[PDB]
Amino acid sequence: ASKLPLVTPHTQCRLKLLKLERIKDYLLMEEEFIRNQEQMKPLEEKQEEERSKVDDLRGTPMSVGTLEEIIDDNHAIVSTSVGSEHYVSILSFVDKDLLEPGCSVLLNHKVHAVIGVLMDDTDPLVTVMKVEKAPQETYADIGGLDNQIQEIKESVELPLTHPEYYEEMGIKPPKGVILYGPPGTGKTLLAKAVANQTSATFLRVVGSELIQKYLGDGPKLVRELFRVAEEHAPSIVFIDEIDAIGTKRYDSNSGGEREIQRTMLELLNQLDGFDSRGDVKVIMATNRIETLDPALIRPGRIDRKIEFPLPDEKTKKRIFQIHTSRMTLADDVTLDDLIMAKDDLSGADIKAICTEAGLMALRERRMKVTNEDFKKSKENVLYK
Amino acid sequence: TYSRQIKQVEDDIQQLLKKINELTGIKESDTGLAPPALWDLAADKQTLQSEQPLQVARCTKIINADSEDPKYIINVKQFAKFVVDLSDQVAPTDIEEGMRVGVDRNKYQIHIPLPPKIDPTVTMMQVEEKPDVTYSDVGGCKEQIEKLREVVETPLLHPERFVNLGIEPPKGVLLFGPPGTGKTLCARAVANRTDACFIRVIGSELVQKYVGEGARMVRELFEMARTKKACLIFFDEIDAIGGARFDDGAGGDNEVQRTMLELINQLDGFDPRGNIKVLMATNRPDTLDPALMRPGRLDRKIEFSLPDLEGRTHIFKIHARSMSVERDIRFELLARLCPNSTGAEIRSVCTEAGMFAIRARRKIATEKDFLEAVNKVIKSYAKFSATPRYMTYN
Amino acid sequence: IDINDVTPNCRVALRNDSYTLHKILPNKVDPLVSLMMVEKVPDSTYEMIGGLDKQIKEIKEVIELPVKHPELFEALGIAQPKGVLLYGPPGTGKTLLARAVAHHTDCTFIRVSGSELVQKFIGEGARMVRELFVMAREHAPSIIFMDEIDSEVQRTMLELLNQLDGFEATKNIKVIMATNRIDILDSALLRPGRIDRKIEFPPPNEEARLDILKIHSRKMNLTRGINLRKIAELMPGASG
Amino acid sequence: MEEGGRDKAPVQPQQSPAAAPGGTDEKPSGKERRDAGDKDKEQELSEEDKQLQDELEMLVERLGEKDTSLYRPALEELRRQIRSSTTSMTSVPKPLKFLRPHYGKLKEIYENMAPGENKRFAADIISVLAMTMSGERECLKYRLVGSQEELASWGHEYVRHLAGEVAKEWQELDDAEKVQREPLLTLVKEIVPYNMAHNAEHEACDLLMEIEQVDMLEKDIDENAYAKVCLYLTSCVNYVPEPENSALLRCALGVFRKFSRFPEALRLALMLNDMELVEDIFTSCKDVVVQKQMAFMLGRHGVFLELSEDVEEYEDLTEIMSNVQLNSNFLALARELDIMEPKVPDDIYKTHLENNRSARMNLASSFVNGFVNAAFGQDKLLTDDGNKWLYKNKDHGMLSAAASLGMILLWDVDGGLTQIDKYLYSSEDYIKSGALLACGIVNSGVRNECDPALALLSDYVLHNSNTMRLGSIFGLGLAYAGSNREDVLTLLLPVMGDSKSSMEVAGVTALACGMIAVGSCNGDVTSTILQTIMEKSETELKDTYARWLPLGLGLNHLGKGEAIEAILAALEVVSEPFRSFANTLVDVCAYAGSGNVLKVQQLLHICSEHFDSKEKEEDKDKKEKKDKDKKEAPADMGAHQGVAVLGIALIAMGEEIGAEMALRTFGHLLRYGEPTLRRAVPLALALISVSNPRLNILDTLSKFSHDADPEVSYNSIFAMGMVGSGTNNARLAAMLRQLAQYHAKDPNNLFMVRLAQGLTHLGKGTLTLCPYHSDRQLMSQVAVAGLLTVLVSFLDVRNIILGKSHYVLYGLVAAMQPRMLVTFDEELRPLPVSVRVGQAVDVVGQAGKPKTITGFQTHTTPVLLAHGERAELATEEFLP
Ligand SMILES: Nc1ncnc2c1ncn2[C@@H]1O[C@H](COP(=O)(O)OP(=O)(O)OP(=O)(O)O)[C@@H](O)[C@H]1O
Ligand SMILES: Nc1ncnc2c1ncn2[C@@H]1O[C@H](COP(=O)(O)OP(=O)(O)OP(=O)(O)O)[C@@H](O)[C@H]1O
Ligand SMILES: Nc1ncnc2c1ncn2[C@@H]1O[C@H](COP(=O)(O)OP(=O)(O)O)[C@@H](O)[C@H]1O
Ligand SMILES: [Mg+2]
Ligand SMILES: [Mg+2]
Repeated sequence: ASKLPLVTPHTQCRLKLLKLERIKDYLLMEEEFIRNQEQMKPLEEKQEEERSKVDDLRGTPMSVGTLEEIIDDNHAIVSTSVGSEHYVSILSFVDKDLLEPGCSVLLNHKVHAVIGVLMDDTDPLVTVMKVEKAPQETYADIGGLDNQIQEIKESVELPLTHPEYYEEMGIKPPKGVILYGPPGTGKTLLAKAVANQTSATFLRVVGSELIQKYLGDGPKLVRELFRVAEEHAPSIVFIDEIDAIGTKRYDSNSGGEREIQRTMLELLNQLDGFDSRGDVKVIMATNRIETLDPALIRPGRIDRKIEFPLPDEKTKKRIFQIHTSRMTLADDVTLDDLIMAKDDLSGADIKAICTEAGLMALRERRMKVTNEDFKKSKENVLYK
Repeated sequence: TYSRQIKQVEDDIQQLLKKINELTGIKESDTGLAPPALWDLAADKQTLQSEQPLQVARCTKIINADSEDPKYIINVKQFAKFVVDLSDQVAPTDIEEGMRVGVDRNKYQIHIPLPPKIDPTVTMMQVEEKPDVTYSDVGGCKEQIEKLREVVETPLLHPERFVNLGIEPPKGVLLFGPPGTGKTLCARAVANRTDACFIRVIGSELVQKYVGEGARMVRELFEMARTKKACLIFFDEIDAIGGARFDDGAGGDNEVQRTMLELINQLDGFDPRGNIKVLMATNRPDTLDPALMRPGRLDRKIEFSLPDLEGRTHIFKIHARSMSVERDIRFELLARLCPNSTGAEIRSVCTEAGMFAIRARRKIATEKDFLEAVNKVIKSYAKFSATPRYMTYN
Repeated sequence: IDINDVTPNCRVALRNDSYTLHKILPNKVDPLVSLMMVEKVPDSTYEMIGGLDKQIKEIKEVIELPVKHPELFEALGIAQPKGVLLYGPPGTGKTLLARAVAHHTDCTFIRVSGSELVQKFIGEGARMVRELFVMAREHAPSIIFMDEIDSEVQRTMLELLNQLDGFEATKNIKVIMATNRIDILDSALLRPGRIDRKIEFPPPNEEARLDILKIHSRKMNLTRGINLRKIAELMPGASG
Repeated sequence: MEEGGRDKAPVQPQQSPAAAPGGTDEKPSGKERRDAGDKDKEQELSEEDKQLQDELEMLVERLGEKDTSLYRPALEELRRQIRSSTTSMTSVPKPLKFLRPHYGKLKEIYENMAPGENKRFAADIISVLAMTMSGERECLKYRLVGSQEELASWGHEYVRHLAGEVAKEWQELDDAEKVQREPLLTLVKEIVPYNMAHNAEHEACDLLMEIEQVDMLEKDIDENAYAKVCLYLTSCVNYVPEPENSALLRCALGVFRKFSRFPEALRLALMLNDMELVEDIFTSCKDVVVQKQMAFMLGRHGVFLELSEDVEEYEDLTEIMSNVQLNSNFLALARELDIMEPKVPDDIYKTHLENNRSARMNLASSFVNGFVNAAFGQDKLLTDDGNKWLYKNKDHGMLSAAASLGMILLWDVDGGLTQIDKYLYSSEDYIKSGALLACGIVNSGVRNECDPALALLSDYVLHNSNTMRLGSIFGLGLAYAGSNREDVLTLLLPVMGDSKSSMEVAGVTALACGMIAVGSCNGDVTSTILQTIMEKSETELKDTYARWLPLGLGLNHLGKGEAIEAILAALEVVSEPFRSFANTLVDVCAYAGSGNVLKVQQLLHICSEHFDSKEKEEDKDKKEKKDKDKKEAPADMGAHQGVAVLGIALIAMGEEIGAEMALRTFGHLLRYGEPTLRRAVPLALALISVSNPRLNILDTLSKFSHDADPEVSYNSIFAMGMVGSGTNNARLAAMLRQLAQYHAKDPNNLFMVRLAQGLTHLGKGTLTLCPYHSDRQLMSQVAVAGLLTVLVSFLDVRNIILGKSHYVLYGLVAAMQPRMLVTFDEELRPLPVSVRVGQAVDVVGQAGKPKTITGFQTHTTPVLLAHGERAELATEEFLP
């Protein structure tokens, strides 16, 4: 169990052999001196006899209850299920370290003393948002960009893989990243890829369900989210479409527009408040950046802002090349027509066109797609 | 050469480690049990001296007493109310009315006093730990530091000068200025330096589900503070909890207003708190309520403004003194190149210059990095800046 | 007694003082039976359709095909579509058709309206929304259906369509709603990629009304000579 | 997986060897043509270390193994050319041709004769071709031939030259971390026969690289911290001439040869001192060397620089005698004092305020006066806590107060007697003895001519009553603690040799005499042994005689790994077990710092428990107390294992040792500060523990916070102050709890008392620190012996700072930058040091315990370049 982490020679050098002998001899003598006494002073089994006595102290029916207060001096105030609470003692074999106010306890049936602790198999909301499997394909599936990817890697991935450049430089890596631009140009896609390659736990939540239907709930949700985020490990949090809180109103919201302000103040404090942050990164994205509160974006809460422009003819060519890989297509088609199909077609129109034309050819149980198929497919998807 | 020999030695010693680990006895993953060597004392004797001698002793709350002959009223949680007396081993003086007591289960007679409840959340709101920031990380604002330390800390460590001469020091202080200026950091500095307790509270923690909850929280907050000798309360982001009273039509913010009133009342009228100092902060203080800003509650109104010129060069000195950079660059020019900017921008400039050096291949940064960083974080991002809309204070 | 026979959520007798086990009891309780019995969805099939040929063609090729023939989409390789929207005047026959396909492809057709009776079955409080996924995966081949009469449903579907676009591992889950007035739905839902298909249901005309009369008059004792074509003609296209 | 077509290399070099036995005879031309083509092809195709799975290396042994077996040894007509193509090439696959048990078989291919200069075609390869073969041969063949029969055939004549040339080739390709592989051919080869290998490596490396010295130095010393006796002696003695012959470092020798002072030879250390006196280029090197040679890491040596030129050249040592101590007093007055100048008030101790909501405590208050008054803490009228108690009761209390007056003015020579004589006129058996001990303490370490036989001898000459006679031989020895003059030894010998009824005086005489001499004069140990032989015959009492007598002998023969002195001393005291109570004292006392785990295992093999029937209680106690040794500087591996052992065995399943004295082991372990201490000790200490002799718990409490370096954990002890009110009454712990609370911040600085300076060196401070741990046995000494020892037990604190100027005019104050402790082992590129660059300070106050500081502005610091805590900071600016 990590006896001696000084294994840094990691080679055929004499240091490793000598340290291994020293550990071996220490453990030899320790084994003899903690074994021979038990050979010569058993006095009882100590393997079942002591366990026999313990099983005797805790009577055969024993109840569950809730702890509510503790006085350190081995006896505390515990509640029963009915509602009336007591002032019982604490036995000594109960591991008086993992007792935290609220954990279930097992109480003796006669004198109600503290006997045992039940593991609290609850894990209620952790599993709802914590992504547990790789999203999809890495940076090889996205065509264009390159300038952006450099930055995302610098602010998210690179610190974890190579924590040697920065500390040598004396710089802490920049904190936050926001990605903004017109709709449907791959913000979420880059997020998925980053989740793919990375090693840290990835937590995702959409901004819209930050709002609720009762008072004093939004702040509770945000406190809980960041608590569970820092509970695990170096982790990455993704907050998506923030602008939704600041543009739409829903009747179920019992409060008015002031509770939204309260929620925003809570989130705004979570990033840089009175207490040490720990090791958590933040990534957020939106397509209306001119509506949210400029107090939220000041450096120290978010440093890199990356903008996503529309595709260009070279990138459009690359995109048509990517999205028709495993397509069994006839050489009759000419992509140059579709490149000039629209004045400013966006990236998602590409995948829309491809999938729709595939569907409409498969209508007739066929494998090859002709040109007139696209001629009707682009018209179907672009005009309505 | 002999990798196999040394590796097999390592394997044998690891196996022997786990072997003797089983041999002594810690195995069989527990459902709440301690290793046998620890409870050896409480296997034969502690059971026999902690099962027959000690009783259950239910816990109850006392209602009142009555005269000339002690007779007491006991209220338990789900049973009846009783009329009881005391036991011989406990003195009759220390059973002051209205506190938890422990009574036996047969004759129902008082045995021992107990400490009262205090809610579970308000207990965790204490600090119990102190951050790492010190007083040397606030370059540029010596005035404010002197002024605040003279109200929040000086009387505690020299409580004779004021008593000798005959003054009572103030009790409050407010900190305000545009975002990014650096008030929360001053609060951290104060927390690091002090010795008495220090309870931190954030305004959004004082909005609750049901009606009349926030007021209760404020009451027991100040009560728990009173229990101790004397210490600090830091409030953050006030403007979420009380601005002004503007009721019209249907009720709006009424509950939050009641919370604000209770907070106000706790500091004034009928035998005030005494040995407690508060400390607040905000971003847009124009919305604070007049009755809250009246002196007697907020004696000093410390103000944090945008750094001038010694502030900028000095912030550069502080945030760049841990850099591997060129030995012959001047930061005064850098101070001149950014007219109105906050400490945050200087921190980000240092970071981005380091990143430009690490970008290509270099090991130590030079002047061109700084000039490019200033050209990008100041002039290129300036369409997402708060300060043109937080100097009119809204 | 053996431990293995001691299943979770089982009724057992129990002696008085020692509280020791003694026997076993058959009855058990489940949530889904209670939620589905609250809902009362009407199972049906293709038999009752009148005048809905093309609509059933495309709804089947978008829904019924990519469960029984995933490899047929592997061959062409275009991804499997997941979002279908049905729109038209009220009372024209949306819900029955969605249930019809759900029955013909054997998927657990569940609908959600964000009410509170069934909320407790889903969870204790339901602070967030997607907890139904944690209940849907135990019965994976499922269809989510919603309806709008006269904006909460739109944000819910947006959260869902965002969810299962790369982050959800399980396959075989589709979502669909039906609502009128396309011109009023949100802008973010009109982007070419989010939704996959849109299908119009127009109010039935003469031939459709005649067929509907014939379908619904199969449980009634007619009379010799009705000329119900005249009856169909008298109705000036009300609805179905 | 297609085969054929491309089968050219895997066929032709497989078919030529198959017919090679038939080509051996009746075909002289073809055999040699094909042999040369195979040799050249295997040499060329195996030149680079990138194709480890060569198309010829792993494909010749499939069927050609029998051909190689029947062809090379079974030729019987070896020529002058076929052998060139056979031995040079067939031996290359012989490392991997056969199965794993091959190391004892290399003789049948290569050992006939090493082929020419095989490095000619094996110099461009890194870790594949032939150097691995050489390592394999040296692994078993050379070791088995030369174990006790080194003088033999070719297994040693050309093997040394081949090994030397391969080692030179190690620092020939890249000279990177593969140079650290040189020991794998030099240190690994002929371990116990390392003298000639090291001399060969030195003569090869003298002209190879001067800058490639420090790396090999540190590499060798990393294995030289612990080794066998012969290994340590040989390796250190061979490494000593390295920084002088090849490179000209010549500066760390004075500081790093303290490990080479005792373990190898003190005469060799004297030779190093002589050669250092020879090399006196300027003043930086000599001054930096002698800065730590009487105040840090030796003493009793100021007799070497008294030649005919003692003006400024040989007079420099004089400035270290008393001038450096005066500068120390001045810097305590200026640096630390200006920042903080307490009046010994103990206001911090008076922390009852903020929290809030007998004459025994006078001892604690007097200790509060003594502790905080360090670094020029003279008290004028502030000594009321001792002045009022000095003439009311508690003779031992007055004695302790007078003694603590000495520590109030610590390491002073200007006015210690001036302060002492103002109160010496007391006519008390206790005030006068404490006053003389205070006088000796004040000038202790100064090694000046304050009172060789003037102050304390005036008390000694009236030895007709205890205390007035006992406390008069220890204090003078403390004054001359750093000097080994035998004049004071003979003067104090009659104190012990008198065999007088003053048992306490004779014991403290043993302590006093042991704490001065550690080398020669076995006659003092002889006199002590004769005293114990003539004294302990008719007695079986407590350790009052035994807690003082054997300790002086043990210290006087402490830290010597020859063990011959230990064997003789143990054999000379053969007697009954009560008389032989000191048999195991000198046995372990000579084992301060070394790697001898065999001694550790035989320590507890003889006597583990024996059921502990009160028959060897003190014996097992002192056995466990001496088990604490070898862990103060265990190269970071012994400490963890030791603390785990003590936790597992004694306190968990034992008889009495664990629950009575297992807490001292942490005190002897370290005081750097680890959370497992402050979590494990209070685990057994928070509980009242009325079952066991709870006075042991009292000791544990009074010995818990012994960790120095003031920190923010004091709140724990204040919680104990809340738990110390009801239980743990004042009658035996009033001063002890407060002493625990003060132990961490005894002074506001001056806390280096951990007996580990430079890298891991002891600094000969065991003789002064140990007496506290020896006297703190557990019982019946906290009121008569504790107050007389616990006050002035430790006086070897290594100043308070590690960065300083000591320039010619003291112009510079401080210009440096600190980082964490060194944590680097191997790196094939630029080597590291520490990566905590965040701190950038220029103060001479706190320097940091486990920290390493570097400089800036590219000064190159050519004075010391390694370590010493008193860098000269020589100025060099040859780099615009
Ligand atoms: N440069 C591109 N390379 C490849 N695919 C692209 C590119 N730009 C857009 N796409 C396609 O467009 C689709 C829409 O992108 P995405 O879903 O990430 O939208 P978004 O930028 O987050 O915007 P919105 O907020 O409107 O959803 C992607 O799934 C991808 O298939
Ligand atoms: N005088 C200063 N010295 C050093 N750093 C400063 C100074 N003023 C500001 N900074 C830096 O700028 C940032 C200030 O943000 P901080 O978290 O303190 O919030 P604030 O300005 O108090 O208020 P808000 O939370 O409303 O933005 C910190 O990162 C700090 O490093
Ligand atoms: N074309 C039709 N054929 C048969 N029944 C129909 C038709 N149109 C409507 N109905 C009847 O009208 C009811 C409502 O169906 P539907 O239109 O799917 O729901 P909604 O009216 O909410 O869209 C169904 O119960 C069905 O019996
Ligand atoms: Mg998106
Ligand atoms: Mg703030």
